[PDB]
Amino acid sequence: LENANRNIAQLNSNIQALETQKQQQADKLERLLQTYYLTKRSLTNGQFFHRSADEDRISQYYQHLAKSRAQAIEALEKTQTELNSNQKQRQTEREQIEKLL
Amino acid sequence: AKTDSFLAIHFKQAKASFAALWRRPLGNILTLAVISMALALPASLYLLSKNIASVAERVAEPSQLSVYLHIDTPEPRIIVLKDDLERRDEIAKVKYISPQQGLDDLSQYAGFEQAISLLDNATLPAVLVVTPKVDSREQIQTLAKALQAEEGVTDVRMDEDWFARLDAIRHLATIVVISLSSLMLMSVFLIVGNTLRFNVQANKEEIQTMKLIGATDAYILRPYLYSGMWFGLLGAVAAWLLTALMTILLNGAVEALAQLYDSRFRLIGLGWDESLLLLMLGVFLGCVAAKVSAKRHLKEIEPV
Amino acid sequence: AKTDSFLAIHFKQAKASFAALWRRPLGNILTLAVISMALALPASLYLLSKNIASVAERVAEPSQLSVYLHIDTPEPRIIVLKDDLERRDEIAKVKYISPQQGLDDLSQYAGFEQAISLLDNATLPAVLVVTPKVDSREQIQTLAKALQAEEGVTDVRMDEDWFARLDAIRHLATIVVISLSSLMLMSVFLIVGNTLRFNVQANKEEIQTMKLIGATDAYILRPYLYSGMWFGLLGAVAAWLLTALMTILLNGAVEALAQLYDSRFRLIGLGWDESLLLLMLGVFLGCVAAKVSAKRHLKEIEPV
Amino acid sequence: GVIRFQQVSKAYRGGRQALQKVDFHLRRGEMAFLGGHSGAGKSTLLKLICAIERPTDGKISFNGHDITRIPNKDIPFLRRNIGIVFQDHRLLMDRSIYDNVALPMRIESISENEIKRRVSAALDKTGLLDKARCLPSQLSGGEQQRVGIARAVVNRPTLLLADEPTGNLDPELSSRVLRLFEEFNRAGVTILLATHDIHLVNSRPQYRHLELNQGFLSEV
Amino acid sequence: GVIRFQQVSKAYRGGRQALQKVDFHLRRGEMAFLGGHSGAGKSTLLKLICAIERPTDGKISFNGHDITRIPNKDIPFLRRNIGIVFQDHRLLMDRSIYDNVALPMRIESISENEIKRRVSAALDKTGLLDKARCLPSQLSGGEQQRVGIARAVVNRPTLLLADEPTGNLDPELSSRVLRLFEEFNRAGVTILLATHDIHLVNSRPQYRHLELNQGFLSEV
Ligand SMILES: Nc1ncnc2c1ncn2[C@@H]1O[C@H](COP(=O)(O)OP(=O)(O)O)[C@@H](O)[C@H]1O
Ligand SMILES: Nc1ncnc2c1ncn2[C@@H]1O[C@H](COP(=O)(O)OP(=O)(O)O)[C@@H](O)[C@H]1O
Ligand SMILES: [Mg+2]
Ligand SMILES: [Mg+2]
Repeated sequence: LENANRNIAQLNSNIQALETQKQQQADKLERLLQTYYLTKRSLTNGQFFHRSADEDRISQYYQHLAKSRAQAIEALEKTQTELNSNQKQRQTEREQIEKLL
Repeated sequence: AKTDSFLAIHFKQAKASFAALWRRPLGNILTLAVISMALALPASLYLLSKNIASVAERVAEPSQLSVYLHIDTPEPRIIVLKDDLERRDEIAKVKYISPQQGLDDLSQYAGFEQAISLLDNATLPAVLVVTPKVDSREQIQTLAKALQAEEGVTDVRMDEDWFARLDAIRHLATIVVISLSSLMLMSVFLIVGNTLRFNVQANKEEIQTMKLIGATDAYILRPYLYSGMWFGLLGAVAAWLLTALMTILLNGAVEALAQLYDSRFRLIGLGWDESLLLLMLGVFLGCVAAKVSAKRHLKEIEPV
Repeated sequence: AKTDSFLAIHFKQAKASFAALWRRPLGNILTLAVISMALALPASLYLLSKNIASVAERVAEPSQLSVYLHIDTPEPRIIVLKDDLERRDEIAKVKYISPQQGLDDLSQYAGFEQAISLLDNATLPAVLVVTPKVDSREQIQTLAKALQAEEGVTDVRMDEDWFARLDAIRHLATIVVISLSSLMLMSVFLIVGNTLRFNVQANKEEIQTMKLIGATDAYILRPYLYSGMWFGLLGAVAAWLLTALMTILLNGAVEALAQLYDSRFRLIGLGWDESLLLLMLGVFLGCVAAKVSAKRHLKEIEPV
Repeated sequence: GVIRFQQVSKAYRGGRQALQKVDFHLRRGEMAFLGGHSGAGKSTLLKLICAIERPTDGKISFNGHDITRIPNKDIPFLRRNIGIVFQDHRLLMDRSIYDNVALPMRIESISENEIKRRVSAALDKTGLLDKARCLPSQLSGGEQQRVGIARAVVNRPTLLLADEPTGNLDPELSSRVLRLFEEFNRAGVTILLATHDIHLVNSRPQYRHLELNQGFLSEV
Repeated sequence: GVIRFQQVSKAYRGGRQALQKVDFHLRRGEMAFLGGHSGAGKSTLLKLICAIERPTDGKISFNGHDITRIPNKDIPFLRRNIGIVFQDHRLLMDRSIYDNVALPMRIESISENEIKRRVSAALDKTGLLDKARCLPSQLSGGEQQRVGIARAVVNRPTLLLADEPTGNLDPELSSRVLRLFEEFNRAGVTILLATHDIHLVNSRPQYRHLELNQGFLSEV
């Protein structure tokens, strides 16, 4: 039971770090999604081809923004899955401690 | 002396006419392919015209101006600001989009269902749309500056309002479509008649023998009518298939183009109504051409 | 035994064949109209393609090379890289855009009057552009790519036909061109064949008697060759007239559109050198189709 | 009667007159030879009777119904009653004999089984039942002529017209063809044979002979 | 000689044999009748001679040159030497008589003046010079047959072949046509007439008679 306690502390620290990362990434994703909502640029509403602009450069900006969004969501899913798995294992460890007790 | 039922003779004639196409493979196949292509091209032109018309109608909005409030702004504050803006003169109308309505609009797009669910509480800024009373660009700029300085907003977005250019492009496309469609319809109508004339000339001996016997004119005429109808039906079906195979490629190309920007677009294909009208037009054209050509060439054949 | 010279017989045959078309005015007029329309379709398509290509070339033909720096590179290293690029040859003219400037450009593009907030200062990476000092496009591009790779630049987006790309121009345009060319070849190569088959059939007895007496095959064949050549030539002339009329029709619509944009433009008809190519194509198709179809149909007609 | 003329005369566009005041009457069941010279009006008469060409002067009565100005839409019904045999034995080489003989029935859109039985009966009557499934090319000349006669007579015609049916056959087969026509007449089918062969007509004097000479019909 | 056969025989695709071991020889200037029955090989013989259909067993010599396997490119040159007359008097109804008779010359691309003089001579010889500018429709049957003979003989053929030229004419005109053929033979043109009319051949026994019976040629 004593050994499990140290593992419990390590799991708690990992969970705290994961929660901090989740909050940070949630804020980042929220702001990025809001920026996309602002800069939709839908074609069917005649929002394309702004006059007298570097179309290639603006397209590159949009593509980079979309790629960053995809990477951010992928990382968020990865970290959330890892945190959920650790929490499930941590809860099981507590259940195992109950059996020992 | 028993006679077959009225429908039975017509069905037998139709089956015989369909079977007749196998007599001469090369000519029939080539004419059918040309008919299919000439009926497919106007379909694609009309499809492009309809897409352009739909886009132009969508762009018909009178340069509506969008206003974004701060995400943390209280709901009663937003309501008060909307009421004040409505009270203010030079504003035709005010439309308020709630944060969750905007969230639904954003979720309509692909790839956003997962992120919204993953986020604990998605919070889009309250987007408000104000339609200027005067369409003048100077007035639009002045109103945008005033709204930005109103001290209750975070950003302001304005539209392009390029109605004239799209109207001119639509007019040009309409003229081109009408001209090319007329040319193709005339070409396909005339091509059928020539093949029917050649077929009639091919079996001169049989027609002479039948007219020498007391055969009626309608009996001689029916097989050519049904051959023309089969030509029309097969051509129209092939044209519809080609139109589908072309619209898939065009949709792919337009999606690739719009992918350069983060937004996406899809083409509106021809509806279920259009296909039926296309088949009807093909059948009507084929039957009329076959009837006129065959009858005119048949009047000039004597039994002896 | 006096015999006519080589050219006299050919000239007589040409004149006689031309005169023969008036025996059946309607049959030989409908085929001419069909050929004219089928050949005028691709001509008008090529005319529009040439006009739009000329417009695209006319709008602007500068040369500029853009290089995208990696986001990882910090701000201080930007000045060092700028100095290094300036020192190296062929890099005389250079412009640098700060990430804040890029954000301002993006905000302007979306229609915002002022830079959009809640995007931070790390939205976009820094971008540099280098003018082409060396007229050698290939060598300049290779040198720029090598320099960018050495410096670790994530991407090197040299100016090129991004719109053309490998999606629209690579596939859709080629497919449309191939389809139109195939339609032109089949429609012309088909109706010419059927008309000559019908003409040969109408002269079954004459051909039988001519073969029986001992006429050579070439003598039988030549009149139909010349009839096909006349068909092709007249069809080409009619197609040229039709394209000219179409250009006259579209002049006003194009003028309305061109006026609105900065570039004043006027439709240009087919060049006088292109007309010779059109006539050559028409006569070539007519002669080839006539020879093939007439010979194939004349094989299966015995004297008795 | 089966056919009657009242001072009928025909004048061609060129100005030459094939027929001039020809008048004869046929009673049901009779047979005639309609002899003539190399010119005369035998072929023109056979064309007039079946309404291929209209007359100019007189009137024609088929069964008491005027055929002088029959509307062009009623000609097929009239021709259905008349069977015609030609010297050329017009046959469709592409189709089979069973198809050639069955064409008059199929024109009326008759059921397949009745067509089969009637065609078999006719071919057996003319002695060509065995070769009902062969092409006309394989048959010899006499067989082709008999097939033509069967095709003419399949549809129970009231009047049968022959236009020199024995042009392309030697006298040996001429006798057989004439005997076949005699059998058909015995069956009760009116016939008007047309020939310029004086020997054949002189062979059998039972049937009334009409001589046509330069457009005039003596009727003796 | 003008033509010679060496055990030539023809077998059709169906399996029926028109000719079996037929052998005869013609010397320049002679005339023959080639009598046969309703079947036999008269028409097949006339088709073989002018190379319309090739033989199977033997060999054919025209003027010492083998015609058994003549290449298809040389057939027109051979046919230019042979004139052919048919029972149907094949004529182009659209064109004029002067055009119909002038076709063999125009095929060779001869000058217009020589064509005119030669055609006038031929039409005068056949007695149709007056109606040289009329259409064949207006002419009577005998005139049409004479026009056909003139068209056949215009090009000075070495051998003239007639395929029952008197099928559609009564004996009165048969005599005239036969006398015209006799005159042409006197001129020095070899002829091989073909007919199944025993009376006509028995009328004039001067010319050697070849009887064709079931594909066998007795030559007596
Ligand atoms: N289509 C026509 N135009 C002018 N005359 C014609 C036409 N057909 C026939 N004739 C003439 O009218 C007369 C009728 O001759 P016809 O009865 O046909 O002779 P046959 O019985 O031997 O066939 C003949 O002199 C013929 O030349
Ligand atoms: N195209 C053919 N195919 C098969 N057999 C044929 C063909 N033409 C003719 N025959 C047969 O070959 C034989 C030759 O007959 P033919 O000489 O043509 O008679 P005629 O001299 O009276 O015209 C006949 O038995 C005929 O039926
Ligand atoms: Mg006659
Ligand atoms: Mg014969």
